[PDB]
Amino acid sequence: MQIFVKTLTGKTITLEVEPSDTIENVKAKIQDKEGIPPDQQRLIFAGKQLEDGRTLSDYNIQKESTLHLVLRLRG
Amino acid sequence: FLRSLDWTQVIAGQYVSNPRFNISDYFEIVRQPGDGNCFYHSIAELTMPNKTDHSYHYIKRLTESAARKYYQEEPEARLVGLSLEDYLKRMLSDNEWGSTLEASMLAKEMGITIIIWTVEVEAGIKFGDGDVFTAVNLLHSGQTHFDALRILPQFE
Repeated sequence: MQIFVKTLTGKTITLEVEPSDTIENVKAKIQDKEGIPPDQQRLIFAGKQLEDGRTLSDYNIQKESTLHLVLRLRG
Repeated sequence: FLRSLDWTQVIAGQYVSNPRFNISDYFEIVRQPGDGNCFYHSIAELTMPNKTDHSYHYIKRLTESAARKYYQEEPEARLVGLSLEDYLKRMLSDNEWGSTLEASMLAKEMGITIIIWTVEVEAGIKFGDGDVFTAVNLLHSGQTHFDALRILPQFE
């Protein structure tokens, strides 16, 4: 199924996922597609940061839902 | 132009914006030491009078105090995963990197807004509900470094 991700840089991308995909599987797909390393990613939906072990279905994230990506920034 | 910023609330207390501008057109950049404390140096530069290369110790103290009240509830702490005690030991460590985690906690502890401009600007991340004119503005570059920003007088 298709979902959307709005990156930190403001870019809206499409991603092909399954309901049973874990958040980590989804981070990895963002890496494959945009080069953003999974350990910097904070995925947000419905004002909630999503947790690595859980799945899209747990958060009732249905097809065509839009996640927001914010990055952990350090230096 | 600075009034035109479009901030999207993503999660409690945190906003993102994607304006397009030259940092130098609107800000003076106050470079901070290339040690591991640049984040705290930057905060100190913008918050503390008669600031020195040692002033950052105080920001780190406020960060400790902030974590004790906010760390367990901080969404970004989940990427740390550490308990409150192990995180503190590491945070307080010599030359340790600050980050958006500390920024979020400090914003609440100091009662300020902190804006982090990650670079030409790629995006801004705002911690706090204030606007850029009242905010503590930081410049994040190289994915490894923070400097302080001050709005140029003509735009103040």
